[PDB]
Amino acid sequence: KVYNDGYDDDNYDYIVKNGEKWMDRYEIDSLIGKGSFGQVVKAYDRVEQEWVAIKIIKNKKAFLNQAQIEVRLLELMNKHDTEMKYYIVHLKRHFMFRNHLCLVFEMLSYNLYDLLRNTNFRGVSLNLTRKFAQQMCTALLFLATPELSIIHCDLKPENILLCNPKRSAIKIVDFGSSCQLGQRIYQYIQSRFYRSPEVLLGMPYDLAIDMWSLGCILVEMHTGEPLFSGANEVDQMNKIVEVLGIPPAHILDQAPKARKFFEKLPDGTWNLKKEYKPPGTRKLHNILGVETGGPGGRRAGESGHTVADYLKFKDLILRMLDYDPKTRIQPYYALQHSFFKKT
Ligand SMILES: CN(C)c1nccc(-c2cnn3ncccc23)n1
Repeated sequence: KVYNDGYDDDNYDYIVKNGEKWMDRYEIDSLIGKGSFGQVVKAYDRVEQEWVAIKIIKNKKAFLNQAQIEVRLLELMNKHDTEMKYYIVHLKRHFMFRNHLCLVFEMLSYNLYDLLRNTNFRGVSLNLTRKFAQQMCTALLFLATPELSIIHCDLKPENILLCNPKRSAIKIVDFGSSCQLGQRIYQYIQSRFYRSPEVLLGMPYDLAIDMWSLGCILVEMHTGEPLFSGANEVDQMNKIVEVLGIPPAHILDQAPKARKFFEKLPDGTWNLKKEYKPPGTRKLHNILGVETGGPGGRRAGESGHTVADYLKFKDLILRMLDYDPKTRIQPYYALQHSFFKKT
């Protein structure tokens, strides 16, 4: 059985060969990442005399077209940040090779899920969480500039990569599921643990969905575990409610999917449909360990983890987890918050 004249496997992927030369330019070294889209290889660019990462898209029309959207968004973004100061991965060029679209990037290190694994799922320090938070908010401020207006739509630890294994600098990757404010098309978006209430409820959405995901990500980076680990959409909404209470009535009264999760009382108030902790009783104050030595008590007696530090982090996270997307904190104001260092 032969796929793509022998070049592909039965998964639509290119069969990588160590040392292969492409186009009198690139020498392929080895596989360094993989996912639903295809593969990422380390390769030497002999023209520019540098190592690069090549994202080799599957040879299949749905995967090709997803990547063509990504290329257009990257070309728009990189063009408005030629100094590469806004924390988005740099697309150098693209080409078609043996029926695969190939995207050439600067080469990065480990992703933030890999980093959590390296902590044995116990979390990184509050100081490193703060560095990651400040860079992510800067990236979201850039995506919100009007000529872009880009919603990433799939933020999670595995889509944030370190630049270098010994340093805190990061870049955001994977714009294949992204869209622009003026061209919103998708009803079903965001990976479940990081999915915003407005999406769960079938309501209109905007760039605020990415700020919701960021709040969830930052808690998990410090505790080691996902904040809201639902098995399905009903479980996901119930896990959100355990921490944050019943959503406001002004929201539920306008939500097409309200009755998937809630019921309206004669009061006019809303409650859950019929095992969970009562609404709002799983306090973020206790998940973080504000007054009890951090997650698991493991930060007791460590510098950089005072009660005061934890109260500032809690305040910022609760603003990122506002149920109302009109009042949820926006990137400009997140960057001004006293959790961040002045200079
Ligand atoms: C080391 N690696 C893995 C790497 N290095 C540079 C860039 C990328 C990269 C660019 N887009 N995507 N999308 C999805 C997953 C990875 C990437 N990966």
